[PDB]
Amino acid sequence: MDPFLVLLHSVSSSLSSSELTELKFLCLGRVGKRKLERVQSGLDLFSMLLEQNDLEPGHTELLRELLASLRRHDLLRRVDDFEAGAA
Amino acid sequence: MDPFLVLLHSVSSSLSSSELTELKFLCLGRVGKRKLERVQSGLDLFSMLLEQNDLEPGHTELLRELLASLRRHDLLRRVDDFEAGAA
Amino acid sequence: MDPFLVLLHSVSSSLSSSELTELKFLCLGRVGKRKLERVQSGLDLFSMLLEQNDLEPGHTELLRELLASLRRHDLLRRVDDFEAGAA
Amino acid sequence: MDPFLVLLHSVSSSLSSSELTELKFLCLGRVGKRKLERVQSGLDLFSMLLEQNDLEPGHTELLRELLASLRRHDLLRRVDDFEAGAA
Amino acid sequence: MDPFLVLLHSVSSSLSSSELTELKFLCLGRVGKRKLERVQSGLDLFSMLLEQNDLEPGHTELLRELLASLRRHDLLRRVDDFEAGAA
Amino acid sequence: MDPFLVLLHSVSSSLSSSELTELKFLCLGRVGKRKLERVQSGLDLFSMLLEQNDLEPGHTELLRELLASLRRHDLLRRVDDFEAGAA
Amino acid sequence: MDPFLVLLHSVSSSLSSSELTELKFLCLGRVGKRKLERVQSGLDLFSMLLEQNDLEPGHTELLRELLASLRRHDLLRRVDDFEAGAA
Amino acid sequence: MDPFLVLLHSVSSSLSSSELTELKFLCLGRVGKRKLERVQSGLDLFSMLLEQNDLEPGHTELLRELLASLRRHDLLRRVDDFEAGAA
Amino acid sequence: MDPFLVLLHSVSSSLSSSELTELKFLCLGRVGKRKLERVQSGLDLFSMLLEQNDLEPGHTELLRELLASLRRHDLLRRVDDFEAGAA
Amino acid sequence: MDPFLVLLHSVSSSLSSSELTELKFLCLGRVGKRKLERVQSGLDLFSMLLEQNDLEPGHTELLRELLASLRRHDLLRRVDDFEAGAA
Amino acid sequence: MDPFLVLLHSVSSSLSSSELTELKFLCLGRVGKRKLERVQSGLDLFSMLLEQNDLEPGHTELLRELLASLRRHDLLRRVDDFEAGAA
Amino acid sequence: MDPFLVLLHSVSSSLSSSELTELKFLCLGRVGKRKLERVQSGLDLFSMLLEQNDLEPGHTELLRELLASLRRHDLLRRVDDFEAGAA
Amino acid sequence: MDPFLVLLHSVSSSLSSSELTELKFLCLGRVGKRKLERVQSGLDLFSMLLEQNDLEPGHTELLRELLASLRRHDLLRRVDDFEAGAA
Amino acid sequence: MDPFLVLLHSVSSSLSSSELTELKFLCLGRVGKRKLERVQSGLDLFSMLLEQNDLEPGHTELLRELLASLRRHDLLRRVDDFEAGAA
Amino acid sequence: MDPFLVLLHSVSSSLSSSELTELKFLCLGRVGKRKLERVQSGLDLFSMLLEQNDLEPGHTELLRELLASLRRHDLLRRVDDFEAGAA
Repeated sequence: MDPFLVLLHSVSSSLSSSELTELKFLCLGRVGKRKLERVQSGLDLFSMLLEQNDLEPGHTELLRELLASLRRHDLLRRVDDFEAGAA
Repeated sequence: MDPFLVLLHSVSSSLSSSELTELKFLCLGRVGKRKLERVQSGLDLFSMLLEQNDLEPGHTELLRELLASLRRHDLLRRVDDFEAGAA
Repeated sequence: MDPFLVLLHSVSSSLSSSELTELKFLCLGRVGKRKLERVQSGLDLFSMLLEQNDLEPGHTELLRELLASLRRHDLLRRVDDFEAGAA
Repeated sequence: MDPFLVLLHSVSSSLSSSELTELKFLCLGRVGKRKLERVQSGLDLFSMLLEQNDLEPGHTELLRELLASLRRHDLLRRVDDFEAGAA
Repeated sequence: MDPFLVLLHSVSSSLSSSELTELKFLCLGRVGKRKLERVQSGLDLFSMLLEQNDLEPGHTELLRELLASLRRHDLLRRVDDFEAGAA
Repeated sequence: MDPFLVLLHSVSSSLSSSELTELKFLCLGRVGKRKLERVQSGLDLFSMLLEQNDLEPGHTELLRELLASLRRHDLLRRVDDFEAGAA
Repeated sequence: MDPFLVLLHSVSSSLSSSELTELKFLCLGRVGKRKLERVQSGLDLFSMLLEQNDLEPGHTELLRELLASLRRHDLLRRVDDFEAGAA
Repeated sequence: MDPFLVLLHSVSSSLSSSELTELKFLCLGRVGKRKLERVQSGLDLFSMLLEQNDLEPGHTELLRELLASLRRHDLLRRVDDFEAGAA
Repeated sequence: MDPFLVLLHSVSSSLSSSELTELKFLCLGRVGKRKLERVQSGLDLFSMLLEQNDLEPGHTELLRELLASLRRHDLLRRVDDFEAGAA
Repeated sequence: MDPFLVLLHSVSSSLSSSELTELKFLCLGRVGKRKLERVQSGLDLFSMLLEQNDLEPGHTELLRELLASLRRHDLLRRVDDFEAGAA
Repeated sequence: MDPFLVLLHSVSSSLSSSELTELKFLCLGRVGKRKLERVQSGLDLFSMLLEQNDLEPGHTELLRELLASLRRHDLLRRVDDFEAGAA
Repeated sequence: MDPFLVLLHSVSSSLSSSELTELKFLCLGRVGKRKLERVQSGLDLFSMLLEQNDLEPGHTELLRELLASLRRHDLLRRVDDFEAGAA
Repeated sequence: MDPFLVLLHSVSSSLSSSELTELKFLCLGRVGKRKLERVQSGLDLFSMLLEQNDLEPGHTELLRELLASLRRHDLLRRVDDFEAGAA
Repeated sequence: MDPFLVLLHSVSSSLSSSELTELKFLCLGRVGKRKLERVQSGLDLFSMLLEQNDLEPGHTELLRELLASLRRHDLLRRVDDFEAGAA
Repeated sequence: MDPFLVLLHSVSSSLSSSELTELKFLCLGRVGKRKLERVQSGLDLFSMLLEQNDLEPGHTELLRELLASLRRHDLLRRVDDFEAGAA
């Protein structure tokens, strides 16, 4: 079980439909419209960002910036715990 | 007809929308946000708690604690009658 | 025209979406989740129960128990008229 | 046009919101809370009582008892005229 | 443009949500519950009544009886003008 | 152009997906499951019933019984006009 | 770019879901139910009417009659400008 | 920014709920009941009147007549300033 | 280039899979099942009808009857233009 | 049952609508307007503050400051009892 | 993280449903009705305006004009800070 | 806890309904009628004035002028103490 | 890598399913129905238009006209940049 | 009947489409994209994992880890009963 | 085992059917239609490109350009690792 994929699954399980709509707006210039139209969960968006090398196990700035815009400091703490054991 | 499922159906039929909102707040750390967003009746919440082994036919403490917070002692008596025949 | 199938069609036409959700909860231990996810009408559920021998033209106790939980005594009278001519 | 349904519509059109609140209290043990929460007119309550066989074209005692508690003897006379032509 | 369908569209445009609820109660024994649950406008109800032959261009008694219960004598005059040119 | 096949095509063009699902339930004991799984229009079902001699140009009782269960008296009138010229 | 098809696209872009439901009711006797069930935009309905020769670049009476029933005199002006250059 | 739409927004922001009720009564024969039931601001009513060609940037008599009935001569002066620059 | 074969190719290019299924049902008694099972385009069906002398350059009634059942009056106009030059 | 969530539920059950309006004003710079518009109980506001890390089981200063502004010293005593057992 | 998209997200989070209704009225002639019917947040409207080149990172007049009509001078200051760093 | 918001809450708690009516008259040309109709406390009015930049933590002249018209020199002293610590 | 084919791929990746349906309606008289039924992406439609010589690297009017009907001025700018380097 | 294959069939029958999507995300680095695109049931995924030696009758850690992420402790009990008889 | 052929097999196993359709469009002028019609996997397309000398172990520009259009930077990293050991 890849620890990074279990972290991304937990973040996706703690988000609502309104929060997903805000994350799809902040990724307007990174992901195309036809692809963003197939996103119905955080896992869909996270998969596309990993394939484009926007999100990587050792590079998580984009994730931290998106969670700060949603004002979710509880989910930002889970990312910190990951980097502390993945150090 | 499983007696436990008929008990849970009666409790769900005796609750209002305000009471459901209070039960979804008390289960913030047990059930995730994306799942709690799909709860529109006590039956939705009860199904998720049974799958997580929080509620079982022979373990009903969590239910009794939630009904005591709603101050519903009439519904707590129905639980007692169940355990008396399921003894 | 099988009289039993015309009875089950009339009962399905007299039920709402809220009532269907209550019937799918009371059949949690009889039908699996992947199959219950495809139920969008009483006819879907009734078909699965006939194939499992839970509902039969000469055995209707499960149906009578489900209608008593919905508190539908008008639909229970239609079942009685069936058994009186199917006697 | 079913004469019984035209009678029940006239009784519902002659009642106020205070009178509806009194009728929902007198039906506390006959109808569940989640269902009574959706009642915004006499027609809503009458529909539920017909489905439970509490009110029938040939059995109107419960209706006559509820109207006597509201002290509405004018509406009780309309019920009498119905039974005199439905005799 | 079928004159009967333009008449039914005008009647539907002159009714409120309270009036629609009263018309769905008076049609309890003519239309089933699962179908009446999909009615959100007079046009939905009128379509079902035409398919059951309850409403026809040359038979409008049921319509006139429903409008007399809503006490809408202005809309009953529009029906009269129709039969006078459809004579 | 066989008049019977033009009648069956008109009936199939006047039915919805919900109505087709009800007709496939009423034919549970006449047609097998593997075959009923390939039915996506009234024409598919009608073809199978003609090959089994359930529907014939001079025997239309099964059709009239299925349309009476859907409460489609407008489509039952089209069948009557057929038998009046096919007399 | 066929001017008639650009006109029909503009009219479809200026209509709501309530207005589409009213247009599908006024076309009950022109288009069958199975086909009307696939209409999710004015463009779907307009395509079917062109194939049946109900709407043509040189015959627009049916369109003008449907827009007058929706009471859309702004969209009726766009049709006039078309016939003035297509004269 | 269309100057006419900024004028109509200012007039809507200077009206109360009592004034809106008076304007919906004076438009009884111009707008249908089902549509007037969705009006909760002057902007809702103004949008419907523009689509029916009752209000236009170069025809404002109906607006001036409605404001004279509310006895609002301050808002009638704002309309005058508009026509003086839109001359 | 035989003009009749160019007409039949144009009609086949203007039809959908749903329309082809309706044409194969209307030809149930003219073409056998094993042969109708190989039809994947209008050209397949047209070839079989020409070999059976059902369709001929100087006899097009069957074609006109099939297009009238599909309610395709645009394609019926193309047949008329053919007979006007093949006169 | 998380003791912190039972404390927050008791505080929410001891507040009125006027008190909630005062708490939403004191949180103007902490929570956005679109989110504060969905607050209809103390539980709604408390959930948002927990997700932003403003309220935590081991950090309750913001809560104590809000209750001191409402001048509710009875509810401040309940917070003290919590920290005394959660010590 | 595109600074322009973070600005537009903050403006959308500081607006109410009444304010959104006013912005959809002021954009009546810029965006069609069928598209404006899908707008449930400022982000929906902003996305459509960016695709039509009405709003651009280096052209923000339309935004400043809409915020001046809502009389939101606090949100107009946030736009100024953006242009000062995007200079 | 923003000190400015605690000051405005104290001023609102020291005012009566007669005083609020006088403050809504003195703000006739600053706030529109439809918005002033929703003001039921000083906090409602203060929120609107902050969004219009009429009241700011470093600009309090409008507040001091309104309190001098109510002849409330006790509340003007509380404003002075604020500016002395916010210096 | 043909620059024209990379441009057409980018335009197809920036379109939704609703936009594709509008483009298939505007190409009703250019492409046949049986072929338009196989279009599930802009790339499918673009391939057919290139083979018919409707779209060419040195003739892009039809593309510019279709994008102006979708009101996509952002995608029209990408076409301009192409012709500026393909000059 | 291999007991391990009957266990895996029961687990697949107790899962929904949302749960399957979560399991396909957690297996991103174990199974390729072209193969994961053919997974429409738990049985499809389980077959691929058995062929790669990720799941074996005597090694079930990966299964237990995936069920713990779905928070399905009821299905984890069925795995325990298997190892107790397969001991 | 030729290292180049193992690289091309891994890239083909990491692509979906939508991605294959995009790659067949970008190779419209390099491969003929009759041959492109037989492509059902990346391996089919790669074989044809090797035979035409478009792809070679020491020339991989075309591959890198196609993967950049699919925006697959993860698969472009695998190509880099190949050239680093094949140096």
